[PDB]
Amino acid sequence: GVAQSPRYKIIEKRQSVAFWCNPISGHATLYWYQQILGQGPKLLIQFQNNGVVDDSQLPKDRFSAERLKGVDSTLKIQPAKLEDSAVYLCASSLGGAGGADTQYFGPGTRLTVLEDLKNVFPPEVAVFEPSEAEISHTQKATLVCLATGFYPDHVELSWWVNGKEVHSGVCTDPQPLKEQPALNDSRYALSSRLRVSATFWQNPRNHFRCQVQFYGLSENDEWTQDRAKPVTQIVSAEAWGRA
Amino acid sequence: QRVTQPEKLLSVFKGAPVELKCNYSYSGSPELFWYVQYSRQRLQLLLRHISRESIKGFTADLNKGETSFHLKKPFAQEEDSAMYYCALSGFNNAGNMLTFGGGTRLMVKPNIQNPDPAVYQLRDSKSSDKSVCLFTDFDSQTNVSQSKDSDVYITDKCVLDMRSMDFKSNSAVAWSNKSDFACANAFNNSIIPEDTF
Repeated sequence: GVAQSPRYKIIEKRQSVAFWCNPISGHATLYWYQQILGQGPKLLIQFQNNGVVDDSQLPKDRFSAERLKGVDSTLKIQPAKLEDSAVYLCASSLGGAGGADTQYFGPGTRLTVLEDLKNVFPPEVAVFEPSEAEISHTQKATLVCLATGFYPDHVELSWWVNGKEVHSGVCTDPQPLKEQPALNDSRYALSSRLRVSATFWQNPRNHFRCQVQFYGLSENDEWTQDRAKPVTQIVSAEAWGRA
Repeated sequence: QRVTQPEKLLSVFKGAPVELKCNYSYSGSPELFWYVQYSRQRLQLLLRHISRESIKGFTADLNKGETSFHLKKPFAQEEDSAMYYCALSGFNNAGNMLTFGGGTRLMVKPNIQNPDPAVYQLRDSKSSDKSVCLFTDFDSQTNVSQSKDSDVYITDKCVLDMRSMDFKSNSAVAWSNKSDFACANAFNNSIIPEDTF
């Protein structure tokens, strides 16, 4: 499929940022879209081979794009504003001389523009063991994972049982909540459940891990604060079966 | 050239009909599409107006008298939960491009075979005396209201599928730092009178 890099990016206002897109081999048309949260994609620029076909909606004071050899393309924002926080989607289509062909999308780049990179925190993760009352009443056992104190909302949570990721029996909140809702720098918390049979939990050989992938600052970001640099990283918590 | 999806959220019961509304404004003969994005997947084409084929059970009929292209399915499936985008193609707008509507999220609620609502207390696996309150096994009638107290956190309801067991259940989580916080009082929202504590 179409490739895009990076998947997540944090930048400070007035800094610059570049996004990369590799279209489907041989696709003559390439599109860049901005998608604001709760909206649909809106075209930024479209290429036919290495030529700009539509750039009317490009915010030209700060946005620009190139596709110099008619294949891969770079979009850059210089300088970035807070309002540029969005998903940046790349797509390609064959570009044949007919009608509107099917557009094939990349996975997107999530851009978060912040006032202060010192507001970036990784999550702390805790796993809570099933209730004895639940085990007795339902013959089922629910584990809960809490990821807390992270900013910005750049997390992927997964569950691992005996070292293998599992999907059955799991539900993760689609949205985080704000730990301090009357604050626009507020850190976030997120919950997930994993439910197994009571006998599976009761087996002391079974291992349960909640994993949270956080996407934070990059290697090349400056950091002079005392606490650890809030880089992209995995934070996990674990629990063992009990009888 | 505009595409309007008038509602951002449609929540339906499993097996109930789905209609995701899309209206367009366009001078001439329009080309219309639906695109879909499932959780963690790429945005992708679902269907076009030119074929009558049902795709994943969905159809959409271009109705020029109503300038509509509504996406419809008679029996909602849990697998249909996703983001849906209507789109319209514009001829020689520099090239040939798409305009997207603003999206609608479809959420398909499970039909809980035997509601057994209860609030359980779970203790941290690390030696802290942190705990969480788990409200679970309630009917899809129940709505979970957000916390009004600043230092009590309550998540929305969430459905898990124990497909090995052919079993689905709703749950929501509540926790707090306070001395005062108890699961008997965690959810002072509209909960079932048969709720097990």
